[PDB]
Amino acid sequence: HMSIDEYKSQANESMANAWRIITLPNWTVEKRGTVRGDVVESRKVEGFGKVYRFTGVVNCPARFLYEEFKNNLTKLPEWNPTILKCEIIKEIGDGVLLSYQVTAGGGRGIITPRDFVILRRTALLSREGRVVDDNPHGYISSGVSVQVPGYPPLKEMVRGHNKVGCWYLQPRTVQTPGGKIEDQALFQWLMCCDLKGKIPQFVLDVAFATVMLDYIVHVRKFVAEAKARAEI
Repeated sequence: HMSIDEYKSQANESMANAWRIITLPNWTVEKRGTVRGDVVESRKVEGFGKVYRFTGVVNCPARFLYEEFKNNLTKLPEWNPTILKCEIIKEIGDGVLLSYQVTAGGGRGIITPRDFVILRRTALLSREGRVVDDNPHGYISSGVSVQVPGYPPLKEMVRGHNKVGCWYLQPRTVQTPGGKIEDQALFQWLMCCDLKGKIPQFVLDVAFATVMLDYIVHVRKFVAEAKARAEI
């Protein structure tokens, strides 16, 4: 039964944790994607255990992806087949909200369908991770699992635990092979899921990398559709 100070405090702490972790040095390569520079990396973080990070380029402005992810969270099932449901429980100000989601199982059948109760904070950040009003170095949306009365674990579904995650977007402007000057986004996603298995870290690591690579396909299709329809 948390107060709004307590929710905001946890969201702020979670956002700072995800920003701190996503910008750590010295990651290990788990798996590379099809497209040059797409990668899933891991490392050990004290307090959290093994964290995964995706890094790839998305051919749209960082703002466009920020606004979609931030404002259009309930529409995630519409272009992402892995999200079966997305409901906003409560928006509590300063970019903080509570959400409910049901995720599909991984393509390996290692990660089963599960549901989530997530506390989020979306913000514009500076390069040293301070919240700014404009001219962002990067855009963040952090997630941590919490308990909300009215959203108990279902007997029919595993209640997943997000210990820390985020997606993080950094604007780029590139020169195409044609010589056009075009905005692109460096896209990073942090994942650190408290899985109830005794599954080898061996197999967890492949299953997690696969999920991460599988997601970026759907992000790119969403972007390419959006460019076909002249929206960017």
